[PDB]
Amino acid sequence: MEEFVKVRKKDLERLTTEVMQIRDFLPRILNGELLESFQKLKMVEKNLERKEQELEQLIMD
Amino acid sequence: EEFVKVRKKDLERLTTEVMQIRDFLPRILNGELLESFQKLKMVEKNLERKEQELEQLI
Amino acid sequence: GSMRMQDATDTVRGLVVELSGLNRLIMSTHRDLEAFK
Amino acid sequence: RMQDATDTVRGLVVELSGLNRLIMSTHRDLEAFK
Repeated sequence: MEEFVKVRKKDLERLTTEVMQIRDFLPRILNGELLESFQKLKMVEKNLERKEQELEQLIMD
Repeated sequence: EEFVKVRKKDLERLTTEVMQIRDFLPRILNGELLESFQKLKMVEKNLERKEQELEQLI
Repeated sequence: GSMRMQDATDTVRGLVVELSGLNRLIMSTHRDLEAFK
Repeated sequence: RMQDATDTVRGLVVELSGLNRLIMSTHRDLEAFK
């Protein structure tokens, strides 16, 4: 048969607890909102660059 | 403090998965996520400011 | 002996499945950010 | 003799505990921003 190892019961229970906390909270950070924020930042940066270049090319004083 | 038994190969699989989280999770969860959110709010306000500035000039 | 240990293999197997899926989410998210940045 | 893997499991608990701290602190940072 396939070999067994032994583990103190309470230490396995701790491992279970820690695994389930990752289950609970990791998807509340890792989701589409991270990429969307980076994509949105790059878009506004280019629009700010194009709005600063319009002010730099303007003769107004 | 009693023991439970677990098939050795299954515990090896669990260790492998844990080590993969160790390896890659800090390469996403770091200060660059919050920095991206903060920079976005800063550049958005600068864009709207320079949008109104150009409007009052042309 | 007369006393035997409880078999917690199926609990461990469930944890493996859970973590495997969390690793799929980590890798896909990391690659998404990698592909854009 | 059945091998005792308790210390291996204890090491995994320390590792996952630290990863959970990172998850919670990152989540709270993003929560506070918005």
